[PDB]
Amino acid sequence: ARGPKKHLKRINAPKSWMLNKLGGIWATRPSQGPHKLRESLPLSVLLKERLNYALNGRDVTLILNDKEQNVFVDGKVRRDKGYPTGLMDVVRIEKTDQSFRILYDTKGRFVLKSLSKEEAKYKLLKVTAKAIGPNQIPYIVTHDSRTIRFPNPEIKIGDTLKYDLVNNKIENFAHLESGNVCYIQQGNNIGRVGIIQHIEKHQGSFDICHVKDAKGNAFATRLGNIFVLGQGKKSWIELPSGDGVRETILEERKRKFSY
Amino acid sequence: NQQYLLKYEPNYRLRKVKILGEKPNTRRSFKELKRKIKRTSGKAITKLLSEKKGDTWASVQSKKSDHLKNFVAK
Amino acid sequence: GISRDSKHKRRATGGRMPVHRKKRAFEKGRPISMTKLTTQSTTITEKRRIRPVRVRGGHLKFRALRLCEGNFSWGSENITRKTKILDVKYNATNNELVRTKTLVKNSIVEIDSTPFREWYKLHYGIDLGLKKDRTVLGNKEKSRHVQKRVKRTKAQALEKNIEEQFVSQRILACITSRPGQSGRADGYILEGKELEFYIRKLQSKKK
Amino acid sequence: MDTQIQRAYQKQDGVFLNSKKLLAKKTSAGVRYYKNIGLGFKTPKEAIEGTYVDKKCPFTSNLSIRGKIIKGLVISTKMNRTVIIRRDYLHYVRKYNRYEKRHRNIPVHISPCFSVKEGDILVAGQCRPISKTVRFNALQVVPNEIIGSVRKQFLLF
Amino acid sequence: MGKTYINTSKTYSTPRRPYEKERLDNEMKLIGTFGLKNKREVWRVQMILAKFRKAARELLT
RNA sequence: AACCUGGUUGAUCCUGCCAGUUACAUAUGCUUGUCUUAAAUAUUAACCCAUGCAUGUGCCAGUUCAGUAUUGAACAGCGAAACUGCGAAUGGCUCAUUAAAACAGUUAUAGUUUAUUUGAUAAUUAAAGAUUACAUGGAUAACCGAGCUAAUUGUUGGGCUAAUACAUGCUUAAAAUUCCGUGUCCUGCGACCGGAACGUAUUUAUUAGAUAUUAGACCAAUCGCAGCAAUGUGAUUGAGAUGAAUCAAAGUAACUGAUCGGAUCGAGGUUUACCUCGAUAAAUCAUCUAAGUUUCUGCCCUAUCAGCUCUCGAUGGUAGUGUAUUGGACUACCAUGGCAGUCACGGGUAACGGAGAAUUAGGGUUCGAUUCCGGAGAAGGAGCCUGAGAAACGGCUACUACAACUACGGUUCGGCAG
RNA sequence: CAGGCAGGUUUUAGCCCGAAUACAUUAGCAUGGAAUAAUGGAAUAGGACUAAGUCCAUUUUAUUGGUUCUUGGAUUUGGUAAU
Ligand SMILES: [Mg+2]
Ligand SMILES: [Mg+2]
Ligand SMILES: [Mg+2]
Ligand SMILES: [Mg+2]
Ligand SMILES: [Mg+2]
Ligand SMILES: [Mg+2]
Ligand SMILES: [Mg+2]
Ligand SMILES: [Mg+2]
Ligand SMILES: [Mg+2]
Ligand SMILES: [Mg+2]
Ligand SMILES: [Mg+2]
Ligand SMILES: [Mg+2]
Ligand SMILES: [Mg+2]
Ligand SMILES: [Mg+2]
Ligand SMILES: [Mg+2]
Ligand SMILES: [Mg+2]
Ligand SMILES: [Mg+2]
Ligand SMILES: [Mg+2]
Ligand SMILES: [Mg+2]
Repeated sequence: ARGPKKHLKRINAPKSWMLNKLGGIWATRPSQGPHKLRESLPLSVLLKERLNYALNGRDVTLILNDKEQNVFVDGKVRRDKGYPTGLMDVVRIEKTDQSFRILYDTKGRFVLKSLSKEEAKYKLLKVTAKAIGPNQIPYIVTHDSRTIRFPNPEIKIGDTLKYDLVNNKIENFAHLESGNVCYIQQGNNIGRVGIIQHIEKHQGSFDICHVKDAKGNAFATRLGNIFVLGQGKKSWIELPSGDGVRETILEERKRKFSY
Repeated sequence: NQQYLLKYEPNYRLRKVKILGEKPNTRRSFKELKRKIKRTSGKAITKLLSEKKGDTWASVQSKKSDHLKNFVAK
Repeated sequence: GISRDSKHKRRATGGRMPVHRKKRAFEKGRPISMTKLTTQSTTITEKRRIRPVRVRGGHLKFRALRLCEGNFSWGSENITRKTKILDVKYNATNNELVRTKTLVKNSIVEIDSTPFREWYKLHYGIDLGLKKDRTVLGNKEKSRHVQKRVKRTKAQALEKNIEEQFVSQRILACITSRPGQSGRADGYILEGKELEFYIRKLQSKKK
Repeated sequence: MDTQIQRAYQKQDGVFLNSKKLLAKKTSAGVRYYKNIGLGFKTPKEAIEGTYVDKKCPFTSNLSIRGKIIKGLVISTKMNRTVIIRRDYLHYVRKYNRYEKRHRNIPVHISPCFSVKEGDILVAGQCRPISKTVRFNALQVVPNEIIGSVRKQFLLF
Repeated sequence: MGKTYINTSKTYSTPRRPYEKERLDNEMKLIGTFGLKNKREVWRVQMILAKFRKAARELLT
């Protein structure tokens, strides 16, 4: 192909953005950042269609360009129409001191969870890779594309850390092993939260995992899609749509219109 | 603050309250100046530019500003 | 646009194979770069010449066209000094490369023993010049000179082939570097397995 | 003198020890490149105490194996350390609701270690492109007997 | 540059037999009973009734 | 709505077709009051083209002695040119080519490149040289002025000054490690002493990375932990990552030095010694993005296509080239293979493949130029500059056929499948 | 048609609720399985299980030897089994 793509089509932009089909023809294309294209929510989407603080396109252009700084992502200022806010992030709306979790539904739509000045401090990080680099030093990396220097050594590659944004400090981690709580970042099963049952590795190039939860449903997904929302039953963050558990179309009806 | 309203609202909503004014036909001429300029050396270009249909943003502001001082009330 | 697309071939079953794509730029194929030697400036003044080529990523790749000095390492001892290469002999790939003293990654050549001779002398007290004067030590045997012994006694049984080499001034070694790629020419000094062998190619080659 | 020269003009290893080994004049000097692709595969005894210098081997080289792993019958023994395996599968036919027979032929590389034979089942791994066709290396060989035509032989192995 | 995306759909249904004595008779007796205007309308209705039964059968399966 | 009816006889019962019947596509005839919605030179020429537009861009934060306004006396508002920097390789149109090729669903990259982004990381500026770092050097647009041609975003030529352009460059850690001196003591290449090397990267050679799947024992030697020795002790601390590494990190030896290690820019504060938040340049690792190449499986007619590929590659092995890297991708040498009736090879296709579209009891039949995706191409064909990125093509070079101007010397920012 | 909105100002500088779901055959992956179907195991013999002996190879024992030993493999023998 000519070179590298550079736009994005209304029609082609992820169902996670709950986008306007009739809308236009395009859609703000996520900027190369911390999260992958599909797994992200560009700010313009976050304020216009989400919060609804903005509206028309120029509305954003003001907000992120205005010399006041109205948007914060993980304790930092952002002024990019399409910064890819990803899973388990913390976004603050300066002018109102609003704090949000970037989390998927139970139906897989990006949801905004309101946090208390309390959780707004800690953010959950999942461990990408772990190896030693320059001059005998250990480095850990998080999905959030965080690069960590001198990390606690009791941390295996597929771990989950709790991060104190305020001090850029770590605390209480927890690997994925039979008996923990987890969130699935993507898949025919995303947005779910349950107890890890067991992890059968097949090495041939793809390991799998099982899970249980509230109504004790059986879940199946690939490791790469498991995010440890916590150690031993206690979750670490407040979940959207009540608990991370979806209902039969049948259970939804009976709960709402009670059929 | 009407002083906020004046900074945020769109240029088109302002001419609507009869505060900003006109919306003259830029297209045609701008396309024609491109014509000449694209074919000249700085010397004249500057001169030409001193003739492209008005309505600078710098101009939009001074007019926005005037509504600012001259208005006060409620 | 000397390309290298595998399209101008014939699939397994030798039937010609179709094309709809003009040669695309990423199938680049740069002009070969034969590499000669200045161990004979009879004409060639400018000793060594290396031209840098602008490669993909944006990097540069230095290309060796003409040379005269490379770097070599003595396997056994773990020594490595920059020396002057002499004449190329037996290129394996083809004998023409030898006829044009061209430098292939694996071209077997000769070098100046000087740096190695100089070193083997300082660390063992053995010059390797014609056999008789063999050693050259100190006058008094009380202090640190006691080490040149300890090492020398390490039954430095340097193959009967390594020995002859030094004295003759010439040294056998093969190269390990793409001149047309990095611009340099580095090689290891020949020994045991291959030495014995490559030499054979040379004994029988001429005889 | 044989495994080394044998026509070709030299045959070392990836781990250039050799001649230098004469430095460790006491322990074991005769080192050869040792490896283990793992993936639930035993490393051939013959592979270790061999004199063979095959760079295209999965135990004697920096040749990896990844993803696709195959089992198929062998067709030909000719070619230098390369063999053709034939796989026999059925294809379904939407309309008639039935199947037909079909066979894909595969270029496989064989490290000297295991000994070939024509008409035996073989296990190939997914190794990087080694040539126009080759893209599979043998990792586990099972000897088998077929009395005659290898072509006639068709087994949903 | 025309790229519509709204959706089509025909409310109609043409009948196979174009001159069924018995069928036309009902369509007219119907148009006169419900103050209809054209035979179309009548088919518009049949077509609707269809979607229901086709979905009933689909579910009974 | 799983329906059918007319026509072979003087009548009859049959196969059987023609016909009707139906839907849907472009065409077209006649006829047209509303509202909502809307395709639209694809087919026949991927045939040709006037004309106009279709790609440009500047902040508080790369250069303003233009001009305005009589403005911090170096310059501070607005604000063109012009040197700088990015972009121009997105999109938009088209389907001519193209049947395991492209495509799709899958897989690999331990065989690779990726400007812009996000996270992190740098104590040592190499030698010779040279040397200011309170910081270096030289030149040129814009401008002033002279000029050529019938001619175009042609350009000669003289004079003037700035950069994140260009060019050149200053920067004390200790320890450790390695090696050297006929240095002391002692014999362990041991200890103290003195000298030398020492960032990173580049290029090789070599040492060790202890497949924490994998228990232990005795005598000798070495080894290391106490150690003057004696005698011991102890074999322990250890082991980031993978299914797997000639991985990650590391020791020694030397090579290149065209890798990097900031001679740059704001604003807000504040009685000092300055302070605070930013811009931007740029190296490596990640990261994002995308791209090469790749595993497996699947395509319409056709043998009045059966043997095909192999003088130069056809199949495999060797060594090298070359590339971003793998590879016969190309060279050389060697072996003779590779495919096929489970249809090779060859030919046709008004054939770009999918997602899908029309009718449908079930099974099927026929289409997919055409909003999504992937591919290919820009008059045909080859070549290339530049760049992180295209063989680009709203960039360049030559040929074939053409389009525009001419004072016939020569010229064109000449390619509407936008 | 169809868009995916919208519902209540009588808590209105705010309230309630939505953007669900299914099908996706062909080839690949994980996985439960007893039928049909194909395929296979001990017939030259040899196999099987077990004990000992011997030989080759080998992990942890600091490391190198030498023994031993664990662990694989090779044989000979004897025992067991409705061989
Ligand atoms: Mg952007
Ligand atoms: Mg893997
Ligand atoms: Mg305007
Ligand atoms: Mg670069
Ligand atoms: Mg049969
Ligand atoms: Mg008759
Ligand atoms: Mg009649
Ligand atoms: Mg008759
Ligand atoms: Mg008919
Ligand atoms: Mg294929
Ligand atoms: Mg001048
Ligand atoms: Mg010292
Ligand atoms: Mg100031
Ligand atoms: Mg090679
Ligand atoms: Mg054909
Ligand atoms: Mg078709
Ligand atoms: Mg397209
Ligand atoms: Mg592709
Ligand atoms: Mg047109």
